[PDB]
Amino acid sequence: VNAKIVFDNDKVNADNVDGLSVSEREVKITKPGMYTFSGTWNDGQILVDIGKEFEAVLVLDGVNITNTKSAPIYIKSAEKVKIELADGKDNVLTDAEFYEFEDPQDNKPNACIYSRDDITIKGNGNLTVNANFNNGIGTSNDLKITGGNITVKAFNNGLKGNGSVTISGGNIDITAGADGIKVENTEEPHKGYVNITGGTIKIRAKDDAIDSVRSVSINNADVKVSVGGKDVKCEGVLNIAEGCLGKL
Ligand SMILES: [Gd]
Ligand SMILES: [Gd]
Ligand SMILES: [Gd]
Ligand SMILES: [Gd]
Ligand SMILES: [Gd]
Ligand SMILES: [Gd]
Ligand SMILES: [Gd]
Ligand SMILES: [Gd]
Ligand SMILES: [Gd]
Ligand SMILES: [Gd]
Ligand SMILES: [Gd]
Ligand SMILES: [Gd]
Repeated sequence: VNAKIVFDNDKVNADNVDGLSVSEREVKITKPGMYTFSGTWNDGQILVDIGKEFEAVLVLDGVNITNTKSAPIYIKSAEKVKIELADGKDNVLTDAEFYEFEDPQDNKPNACIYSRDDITIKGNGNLTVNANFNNGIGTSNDLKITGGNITVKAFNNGLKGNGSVTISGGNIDITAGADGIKVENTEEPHKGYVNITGGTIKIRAKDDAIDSVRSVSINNADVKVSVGGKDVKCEGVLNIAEGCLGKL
């Protein structure tokens, strides 16, 4: 699939394609493929539920999505979803201060962009994540950022990858009420790690800039921080190259 979706405040112009569904506050994707979004949506959620064997690309091509009850992007199931920031385009995602859970015992989603699965953010374009509820970009598996001009403002943690967080490129600017980057998988093999191999990263955080259980690696990157806690909190191993971690 290769679908185009355009929001104009309270109208949606979408291609008719397999598995795609547009409701009042929901664009639901259930088949693999590419989905390109643009325009302003006053109140909505992009919901991805395509199964653990399938992949999708969400191309943000100048979108401005607010959600008054939940996360603007919720990936319920995928093998992997890639988020692509279109060259020269301003993408803004704003979530609610308190999420409403239709099953009031659920606490997921809990991030402005939340994925139960692998997510990769890539591209030359711009992304601003206004995360009022909890975390900014969150996944129960591995978060990867390979590029983009990415600004996160988070009530809790900026980037949260339970499995891992990898940053190999991009211009990333994080403001967090707790940790800038947080990883917590104590369970799985070769998880619980933060790996920064490129890019420019600025972190202002009331607690730690990077908080990881098993490992933090930094090289060939420019990481500048301002923290209330520690620059790097990690009881595991630290492989940090000199001249990469500094103060903001
Ligand atoms: Gd309504
Ligand atoms: Gd696959
Ligand atoms: Gd598989
Ligand atoms: Gd509100
Ligand atoms: Gd460019
Ligand atoms: Gd309500
Ligand atoms: Gd549920
Ligand atoms: Gd329900
Ligand atoms: Gd998963
Ligand atoms: Gd690039
Ligand atoms: Gd993974
Ligand atoms: Gd922390």
